Amino acid sequence: TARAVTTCRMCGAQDWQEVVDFGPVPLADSFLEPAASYDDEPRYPLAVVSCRSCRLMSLTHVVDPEVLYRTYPYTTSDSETIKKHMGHVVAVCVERFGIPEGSFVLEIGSNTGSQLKAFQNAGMRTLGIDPARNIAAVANERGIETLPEFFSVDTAALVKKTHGTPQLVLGRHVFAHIDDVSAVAEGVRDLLGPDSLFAIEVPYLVDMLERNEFDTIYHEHLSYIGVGSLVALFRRHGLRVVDVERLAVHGGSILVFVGLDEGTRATAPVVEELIALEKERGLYEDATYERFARHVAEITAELTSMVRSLRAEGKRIAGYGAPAKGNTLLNVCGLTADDLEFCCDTTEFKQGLVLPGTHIPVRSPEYAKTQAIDYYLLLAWNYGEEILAKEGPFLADGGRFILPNPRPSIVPPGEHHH
Ligand SMILES: Cc1cn([C@H]2C[C@H](O)[C@@H](COP(=O)(O)OP(=O)(O)O)O2)c(=O)[nH]c1=O
Ligand SMILES: [Zn+2]
Repeated sequence: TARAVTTCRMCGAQDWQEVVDFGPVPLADSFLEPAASYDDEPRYPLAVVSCRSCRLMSLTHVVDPEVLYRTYPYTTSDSETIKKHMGHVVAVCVERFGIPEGSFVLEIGSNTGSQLKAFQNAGMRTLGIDPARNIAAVANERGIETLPEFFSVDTAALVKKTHGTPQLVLGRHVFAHIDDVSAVAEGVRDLLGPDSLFAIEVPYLVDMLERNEFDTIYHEHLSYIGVGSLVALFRRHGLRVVDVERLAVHGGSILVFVGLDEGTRATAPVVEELIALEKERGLYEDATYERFARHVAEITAELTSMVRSLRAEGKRIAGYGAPAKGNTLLNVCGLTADDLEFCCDTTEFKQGLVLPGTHIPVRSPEYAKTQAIDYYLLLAWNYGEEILAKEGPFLADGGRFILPNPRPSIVPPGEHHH
């Protein structure tokens, strides 16, 4: 079972507004083998609360990290989207702060090591940290040195002793996936030199709220982060937020840069601008999160209505992709195998399995091309541009997509958008 949240991860306060509660829900990355019975399927409470002090949005509970990340499965290769995105992260980091060739770059949650490989091609020394022993060994086999550890003050000391001081410490997602964020911040304080940088990429709370991206809520994502809440945290551990760039990836993200409070790196104007923006858009006002909760109910309702309306007309519907967020969407909407006859997915592990809760079967794309599907529910909507670029034939035949946000809509639209 999962441990309930008491004090706030970032600022330490305990003043929680209730925003939305989806009740007990199965884990989004727990894909099941097909069976007659699913009675013993575990379910955990999924609900979010907003810290009135610093306005971090957090899940009400925390599912054991030994269950989640110690045996993660993860695709070798990746989207052309990701490959280019990884190369952009390198460019931003290296060029914006003039990191010389031969510099040392440490990555937390380094995974198979594709991101580190990009830094090596840019002429850098690297080292990975990832507690998934199965995946750490893969990266290690490929020639990308990776310590099978959790990041902490202790691991930071080990890195410094064996590999020296890093110019750049990188953490993607790992930041919104870790509960003890103080421990990470503390380990970073010890490890950074006077001019070193800590960079983290997470989904941006502003983007989430304005686009009603409620499906991005699942148990792996403990935190939903704005800049204000990070400043609040890093204040308490002798660190200063120095720069931020907004990114389109993952439905709207921010790449945040952090240095030592008394270090070389000057704070850019963008940091305070994004804090001024967060105030202006109502992140510190209860109304905004009641409005968000209302939008969820409206979208949930009309999206189920839309699906069942089409199925009543005899139109066949399926899912495109089987990402974690799809499993939130489908469970919250209460859709079954009677509603979506399958979900196509490129990941080989997932093919032949069944979705958590809904128990909708996952199939390969080559099977999907045999079927005469009328509508595809675009569960992997954050990869919309890549997917629509290659699905010309489907579109030409009269096929359509159902996009779930910012409001439910049908692609293609009835008229050309100028
Ligand atoms: C881009 C793309 C993704 N997918 C699927 C494969 C993965 O299971 C899933 C990717 O989502 P996932 O890796 O779960 O999270 P994120 O959306 O943050 O990457 O989408 C396809 O099936 N076809 C595609 O063309
Ligand atoms: Zn807080």
